[PDB]
Amino acid sequence: APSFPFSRASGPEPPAEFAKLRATNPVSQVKLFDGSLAWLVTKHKDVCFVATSEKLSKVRTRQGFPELSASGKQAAKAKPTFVDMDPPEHMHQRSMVEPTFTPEAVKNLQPYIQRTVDDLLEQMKQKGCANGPVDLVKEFALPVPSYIIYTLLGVPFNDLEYLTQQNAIRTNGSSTAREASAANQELLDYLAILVEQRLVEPKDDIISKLCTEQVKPGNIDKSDAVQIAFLLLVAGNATMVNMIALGVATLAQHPDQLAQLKANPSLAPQFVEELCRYHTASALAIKRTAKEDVMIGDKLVRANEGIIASNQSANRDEEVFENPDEFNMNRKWPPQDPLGFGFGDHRCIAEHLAKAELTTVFSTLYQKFPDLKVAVPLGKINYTPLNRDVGIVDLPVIF
Ligand code: HEM
Repeated sequence: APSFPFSRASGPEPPAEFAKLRATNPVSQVKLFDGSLAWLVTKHKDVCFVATSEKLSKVRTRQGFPELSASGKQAAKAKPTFVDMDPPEHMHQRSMVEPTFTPEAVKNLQPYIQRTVDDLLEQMKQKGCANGPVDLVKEFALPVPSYIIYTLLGVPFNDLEYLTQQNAIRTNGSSTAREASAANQELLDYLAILVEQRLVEPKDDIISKLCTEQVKPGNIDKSDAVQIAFLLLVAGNATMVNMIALGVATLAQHPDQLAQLKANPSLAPQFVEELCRYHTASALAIKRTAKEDVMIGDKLVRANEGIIASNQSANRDEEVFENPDEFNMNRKWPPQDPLGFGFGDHRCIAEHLAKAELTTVFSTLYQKFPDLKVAVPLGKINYTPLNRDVGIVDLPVIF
């Protein structure tokens, strides 16, 4: 059994292993860092099965759970939030914060999302680049999702820049173990204060709603509110930043489609759909342990055995998406759901918000900067470690 996670073939490419597995061994065993084994699912149909099977669990205290790293095993000890819960606990807590993320709520949030993007682009414009290139990530990809989630949670405007920087340190590759944890602990400390404040004087934000609707009635306690808010912050920020960066690099990679997007920003929604399929920036979250024996394909996964379902591989499944390795914003979509945001009960709570942010970004970015260009040969782009989720660390641009 090969060691997993696999390493991406190249900077922007998915691991080479998946294609081969989908064709010759769709359901196989891989070896994890601690030597334990797990079943790796690579076909779209099987990934969907794993994501929805009631015979599988997300509880990490169950023996056999596929932890992919030393730290993962440690994190599994703390009290769990809905991300690691099975029904009915899962929705009992998730429904506590779902209102802000419904399709309707997000549609009503559009103007706010637009102004957040406009202001960041304007500040990046006046800041100019007359003395050289600027980092699109630091100046744009990072603050867009950061300010929005922080604002929705209840963070005041003046604290956004500092908190955005601290949250970045949390996952930054250059950060030392000490720097990462301190930034992490600091964010938790800040959230604790916000909860205390909103418990006293509630405002129109997520933290205040948890405080009034769950904490006060005694449904959850303060630390719970802090952890739930923390999850909403760290769960998808790094991914959002990587998706925006990856989007810009991809458009530079395919000039003709960038030409098309500029000419018709109305194509943004479909460009975002193809981007979330082509670049599956979160491919290691659909994990489970079998509660009882379950047959998947030609294999029998026995009780207490772990399973990793690659939504990244599923998104390149040639049986579902024709010419899967071709990025095409004008792609003819099949009836099957691309899985950039997972599937089933646990499907990304912020899928609609994430798409709205991305759609706003790519329907506006080139309108503001028609001549935006990556200020460095594409083959030299600084991507994330090949053994981690796909993404871009920094992206020098000129406009
Ligand atoms: C383009 C950006 C994003 C992508 C591609 C993405 C993708 C995903 C994926 C693959 C999952 C796993 C779903 C499953 O278990 O089947 C997930 C879960 C989750 N995401 Fe995101 N996400 C994004 C943005 C966000 C944002 C902005 C937030 C926060 C507001 C967020 C919050 C969460 C949470 C809390 C979960 C756990 C849901 C649950 O287990 O019930 N995501 N996301």
